Amino acid sequence: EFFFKKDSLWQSEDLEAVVGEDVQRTCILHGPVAAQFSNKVDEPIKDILENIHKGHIKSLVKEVYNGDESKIPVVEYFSSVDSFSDTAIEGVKIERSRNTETFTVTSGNVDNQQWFDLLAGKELSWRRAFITAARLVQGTNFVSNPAHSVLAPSKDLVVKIENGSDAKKTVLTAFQRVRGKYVPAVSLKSIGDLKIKLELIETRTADKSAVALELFYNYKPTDGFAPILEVMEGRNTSIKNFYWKLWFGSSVPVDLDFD
Amino acid sequence: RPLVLNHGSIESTILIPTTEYHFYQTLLEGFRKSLPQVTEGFADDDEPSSKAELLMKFLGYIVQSGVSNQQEQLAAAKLVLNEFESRFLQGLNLHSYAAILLKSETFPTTLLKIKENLIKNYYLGRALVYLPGQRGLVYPPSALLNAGKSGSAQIYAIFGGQGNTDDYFEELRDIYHIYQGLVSDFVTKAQLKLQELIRTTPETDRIYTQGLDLINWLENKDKTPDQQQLLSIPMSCPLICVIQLCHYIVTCRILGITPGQLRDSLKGTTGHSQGLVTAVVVSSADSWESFEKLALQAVEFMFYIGVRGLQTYPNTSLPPSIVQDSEENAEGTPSPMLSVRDLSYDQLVKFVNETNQHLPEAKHIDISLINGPRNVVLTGPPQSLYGLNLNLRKAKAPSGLDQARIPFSERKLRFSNRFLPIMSPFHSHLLSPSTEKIVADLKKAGVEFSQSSMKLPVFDTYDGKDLRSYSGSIAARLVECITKLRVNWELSTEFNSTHVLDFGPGGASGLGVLTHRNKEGTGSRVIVAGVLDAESEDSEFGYKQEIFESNEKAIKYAPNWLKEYKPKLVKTSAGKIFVDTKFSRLLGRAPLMVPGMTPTTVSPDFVAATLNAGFHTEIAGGGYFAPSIMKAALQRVIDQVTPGTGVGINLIYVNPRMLQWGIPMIKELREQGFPIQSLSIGAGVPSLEVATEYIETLGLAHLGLKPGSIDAVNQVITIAKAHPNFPIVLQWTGGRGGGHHSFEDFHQPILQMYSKIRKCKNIILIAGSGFGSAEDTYPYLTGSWSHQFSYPSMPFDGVLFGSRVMTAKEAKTSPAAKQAIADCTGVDNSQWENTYKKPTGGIITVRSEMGEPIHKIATRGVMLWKELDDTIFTLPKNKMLEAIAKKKDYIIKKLNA
Ligand SMILES: Cc1cc2nc3c(=O)[nH]c(=O)nc-3n(C[C@H](O)[C@H](O)[C@H](O)COP(=O)(O)O)c2cc1C
Repeated sequence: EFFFKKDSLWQSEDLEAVVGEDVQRTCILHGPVAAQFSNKVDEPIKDILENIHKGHIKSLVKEVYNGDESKIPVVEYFSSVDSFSDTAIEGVKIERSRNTETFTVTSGNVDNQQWFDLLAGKELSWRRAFITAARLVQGTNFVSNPAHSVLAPSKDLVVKIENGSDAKKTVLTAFQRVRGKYVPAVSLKSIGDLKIKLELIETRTADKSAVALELFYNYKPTDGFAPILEVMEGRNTSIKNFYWKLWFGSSVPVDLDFD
Repeated sequence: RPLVLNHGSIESTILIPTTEYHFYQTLLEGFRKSLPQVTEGFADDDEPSSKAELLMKFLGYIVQSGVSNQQEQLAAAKLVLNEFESRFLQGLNLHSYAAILLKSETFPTTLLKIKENLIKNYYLGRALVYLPGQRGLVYPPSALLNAGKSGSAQIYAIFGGQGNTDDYFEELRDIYHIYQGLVSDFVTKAQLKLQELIRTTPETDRIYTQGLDLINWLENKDKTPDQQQLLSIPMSCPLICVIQLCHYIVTCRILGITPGQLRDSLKGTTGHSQGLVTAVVVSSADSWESFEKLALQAVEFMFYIGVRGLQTYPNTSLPPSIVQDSEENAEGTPSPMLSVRDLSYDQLVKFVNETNQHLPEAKHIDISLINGPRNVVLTGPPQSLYGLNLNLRKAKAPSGLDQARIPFSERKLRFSNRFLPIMSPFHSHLLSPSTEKIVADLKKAGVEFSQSSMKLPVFDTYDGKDLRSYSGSIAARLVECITKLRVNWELSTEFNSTHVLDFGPGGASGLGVLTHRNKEGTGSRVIVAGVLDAESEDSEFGYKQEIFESNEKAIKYAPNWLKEYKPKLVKTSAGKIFVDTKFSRLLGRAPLMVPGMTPTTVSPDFVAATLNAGFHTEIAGGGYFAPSIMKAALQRVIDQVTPGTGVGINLIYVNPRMLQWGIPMIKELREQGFPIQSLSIGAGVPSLEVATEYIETLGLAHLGLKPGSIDAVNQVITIAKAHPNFPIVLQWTGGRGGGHHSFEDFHQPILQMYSKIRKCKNIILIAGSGFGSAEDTYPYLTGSWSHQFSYPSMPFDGVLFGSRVMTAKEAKTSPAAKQAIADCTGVDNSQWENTYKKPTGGIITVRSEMGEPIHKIATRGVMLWKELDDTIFTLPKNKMLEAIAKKKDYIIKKLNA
């Protein structure tokens, strides 16, 4: 019984190995239901499974959308969206004054999951795909999302969204307090299209002028499980350009062609 | 000036009287000794445990222990009443404030403390103040009844019958104790309706031995007859009807409305057998005097049914070897009503017929009322109902039959039958002689209901028709529906209801929780309307605190499963239609995936082919034997797939050797950063402690689980309820369709566990077991698969394709084996259990390496595998070797060919 029933599944894969390439001596696992249609053999996997998917879509259109495609709830990208319907966050001073949204978090700890809902809300733009993303793709590498760290609600923090309920011209800007004064810590905007620019700014530098660490990202709405990808082709110089002007002056040019 | 009324550890309760405090100082000096001493944490029942329970039993002191004049008793009572109605409860009324007071961790009060100290003493203060109750609209806007009056919250009333509880009188004792000021105008006039008009002047009377002093029994539990005189029909039929009408008088008096003002806020209002009489007086009441003139008619109605129903079938005593036998074989006392539950109707129609044939025509057993598809009661003579109780005893499974590791071989059924606590054969031929005696007796008095002064409908129990559009005497129809006609409860309650009110005499055991599974997932919250019991964490039935609510947004609804989990469509802004499903929201792809199959999803060239197609899959860990080769195979998916996509990992639980490396390798890959997004545990659910090392330590996005049995599905829920924020994906695969079994039917356990699964709102439910086309699995996405079992829509969150994927182009199965799958013919979802006898189009089951009924295509190798299992491989140590030695020449010809 050891020699008979052991490692007997791979002969279906290559049956050049079996004696005379007989298929009747192999062991192919198959459930009894779902075998009465399979006459189409050596079919691509994008056609075996999309035709089940397109066959469901065609059956839902005539059923719950009355045979009309114009009643589908058109979205920008497709992923999970969580419910935080009532705006009752604990410590905040939300005001909306003619496309400027100041969100001075007052005291304690707010719900962070509710905080990022306010931080990018009521649309499906690049901003909601950035602040509420659960993953960042570092070139086939799922890491934690940076917006849950650079925009984590600390005490006395303040963000200012310019026209986030208007268009693609949204400029989110988080301010924080050093030496009693509000300085522009974090900035965030959409340069070009399908490209996001996140720049973290430090004000205490060598020559006492603020320098910004420009980090760029991709944004594909065709994936919703991970819609944000950091571009990495040139960010190691972008950090070295940042730390040059911060350690040394902005007077001396950034020199990387050393020996 | 302030005033303290402390007790032990709570000093905070401060009322503000006037400056004339000589009266208040001599008030509380008796109150300071009136309450018992501190039970080290307020554990006594006569002792106040909250800040409000001190103020209310102080009010209960100054009303019940009245020593001064009435001018200062009345003034001090409404001073405590106003400081309580403006500081503790504001806006919301008493039991809604007592709802949140009971579930208070910082003050551990219980139910008998909160009803005796708080609820009872409040309505004593509401009794000496506002004595008739004709003014002073301080009553809050009950938002459930307001929404039912105008809105999409239609309310239906339900009235119980008989046999819900054996001690029904302790409900009437309880409502007369707490609400003594409310239900006393009716109970003193129902007692003087019975004993003064119709018990002193019937034709003859030896059936009321102890009299019917009702008021004397409620305040003195030593004058109450004990439990068998009370269950007797002459003083159980009027007394159950008093209990239901007292629950309707109390509910109309907490809200301060008339019975005709609660009437327009609902519709429907049917009853079971005994409560259909209560269903007419509710639907035809108009005012507080149109009610009482009509509520006493329903008492005089049920007096004649109880009296004449005993004179045509009197109670009898059974042999005590019959009674002691049934009481020790897990039933009750043999009574004329026996309730068979969880047995299908076409099986107990022949279990009755195989007992009725050995019996005379008079001693027949009739199916008297059908409460549901698996819930009927039977009715005959009690010695004859003990007849089929012995027949049912030989077709019942014991507690350890184990048709869960054994397939459907034994024909032992898992049901339960028990005798109801009813002392008369209702809805049978045994009581139908007492009909023309009653109709000619209701015609002697004015106990004919009007049939046109009822404004709500009343659904008949026999055929479900409305009683407003019924020609004939409606009182003569009501005795037909109790004495002889079968209660057909399913089509008597085939209405569309958002909430259902049960003023039953059972409370937490009445018609609400009894017929609860009849309308489980169609969005009808049943509200028991007689008991408070604010502990309600599960959401299958409400309580009396949900009749009234101040705000509209605290109305708890019921889970309409079709409405919540309906598949929808979404279109991106590039022209890509998805199917909006709870599983498809998790992946951002289509709701259909491919599991971790051992010979065919082991190749990285195929796993990457079905990931580029836009579908989820998982590379199986069964075909890998060391973490270095598996990590090099996981990487080989990531090269030939576009960046941003993830993989899944299927690890098998029944070898710890694969979990020796597999669980660490995922942890070393995730913290270094790798697109592994999922982990399914095949062939067994891990225990709760070892599961949280997979959720917390590994960086997975969602955990897959494949429960096979019905305890594993319960075991998944204890992992899901341990942390509700992680997407635990439940992959349900039955016996059919798979490469292995779950040993049971496919859609029998999820027909019972769909309600438990959907309460966990992080469990994603995925159907398996052999799907292969769009029309094959479309009843499973929409929920129209359970329609053929008289069940509601139970829709799935996506499905998964196993053996249908094996003949793909990129699948690494060989082309001679691909056509061997196509020439194999399939069976339907029903006749899959004939695999261990015959080839079902070319598929049998054999034992596994460790021993599992693994499905295979019936080729010549598997027919040899099957033959050696049933001739050699399932033999002992000693006997195997000579069966080898006998057929050694025969086996070798089979192995070589
Ligand atoms: C060839 C084959 C191999 C399988 N291997 C595994 C496995 O390794 N682990 C597991 O949990 N299920 C395995 N399964 C079962 C699948 O997960 C799934 O339950 C089954 O394929 C349902 O098939 P159906 O879609 O044809 O109904 C396998 C099924 C087949 C057909």
